[PDB]
Amino acid sequence: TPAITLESPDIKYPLRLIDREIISHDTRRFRFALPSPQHILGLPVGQHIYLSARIDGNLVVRPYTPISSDDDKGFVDLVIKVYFKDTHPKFPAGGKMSQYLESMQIGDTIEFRGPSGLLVYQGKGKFAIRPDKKSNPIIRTVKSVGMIAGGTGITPMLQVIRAIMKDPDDHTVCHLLFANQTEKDILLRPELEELRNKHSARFKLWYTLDRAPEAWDYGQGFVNEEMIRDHLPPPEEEPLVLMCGPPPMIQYACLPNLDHVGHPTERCFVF
Ligand SMILES: Cc1cc2nc3c(=O)[nH]c(=O)nc-3n(C[C@H](O)[C@H](O)[C@H](O)COP(=O)(O)OP(=O)(O)OC[C@H]3O[C@@H](n4cnc5c(N)ncnc54)[C@H](O)[C@@H]3O)c2cc1C
Repeated sequence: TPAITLESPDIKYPLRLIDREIISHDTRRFRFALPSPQHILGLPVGQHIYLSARIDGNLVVRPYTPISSDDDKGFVDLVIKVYFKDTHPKFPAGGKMSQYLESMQIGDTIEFRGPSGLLVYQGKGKFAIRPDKKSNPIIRTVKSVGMIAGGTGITPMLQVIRAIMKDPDDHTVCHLLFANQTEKDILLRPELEELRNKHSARFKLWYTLDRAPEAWDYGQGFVNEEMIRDHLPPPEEEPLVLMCGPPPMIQYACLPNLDHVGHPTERCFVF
């Protein structure tokens, strides 16, 4: 009988930072305390939360999908990539929210709001997808799910992958195509490969890198038509195709190539 954190979609909940673990040069795991050790977040699979803060005199809000689930009591874990200032020539200021998180000290609060998102996984292949906030969800059961992720776009995918895999009577097959800049930028790799080794019948996994290392058994370059053809389920299976990554990745690498392969837009969803 766990108390729920996100009781109302219109309340901001200030949660305290209680751990900070360095994952890579620019990525971290941040753990926040829920209101009590017995609370759960209350975040339906397929949905995300928003973080909000006053940054440079304006309210800034950004979506994040936790790596924790409603099974976890008393905490929420976020994996965050920091866009550092004075690093990119065309973006000297860096990223607003990610750097706010980066500067947070133990005990500092940040406000959570949700749940949010047009898609909810209802289990055993069933997805409930609203065309917009104001409309009812369309219910469609699928045998397989294609997933294309770039960078932190992995988190909405992992959330769904984990939900499917932990249900032994969920026979949905997930095919993930995961793109990153360099090998060191592949987030949650041990977790993904642990799941693939355990659930290989239901989980297919493929990587591509903008720049690959000398020893590399996967893809290199940008996501393209052949990669989607070979590493996502065929259009005949009528899969749902999920996408999360930088908007230009969706626009140039994903949409046109899904069109080539023959996945119709009505069976595609961008987180
Ligand atoms: C459903 C969903 C789930 C998400 N889950 C996560 C998650 O789990 N973890 C996570 O970290 N993010 C996640 N994101 C992305 C997140 O919402 C933000 O887009 C991200 O944190 C960057 O926001 P920001 O305010 O820090 O940067 P912004 O202020 O929005 O600016 C960052 C943008 O400016 C440019 N830029 C600025 N600085 C740099 C730099 N140093 N190097 C290169 N480019 C730069 C880039 O184009 C970048 O896209 C998710 C997004 C969605 C839609």
